[PDB]
Amino acid sequence: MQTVIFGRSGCPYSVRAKDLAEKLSNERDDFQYQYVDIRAEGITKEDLQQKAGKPVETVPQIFVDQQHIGGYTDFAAWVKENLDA
Ligand SMILES: *SC[C@H](NC(=O)CC[C@H](N)C(=O)O)C(=O)NCC(=O)O
Repeated sequence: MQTVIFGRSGCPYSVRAKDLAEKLSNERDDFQYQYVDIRAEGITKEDLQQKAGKPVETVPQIFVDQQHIGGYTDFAAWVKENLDA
């Protein structure tokens, strides 16, 4: 698998998502994640929701295998229905 982190909240609560992906990339030994800056690549909150395929307005966004998940709790959920059950 491969995870991507798009942009930043800064809010500790949401940041749990990034921490989670990273920690998971210690717990599991296949899937790398990568973090990506909207400030480097130049992507809007609009773009994000466009590409994501829905009006996501919470941040961060994390994609897994090029698929938009959503925020922290989405990412927990996705790792559930895919891996943890
Ligand atoms: S301030 C951080 C907020 N995002 C998240 O925490 C990620 C998803 C969480 N499930 C949450 O939203 O509950 C955020 O982006 N807030 C924007 C704002 O409306 O405050």
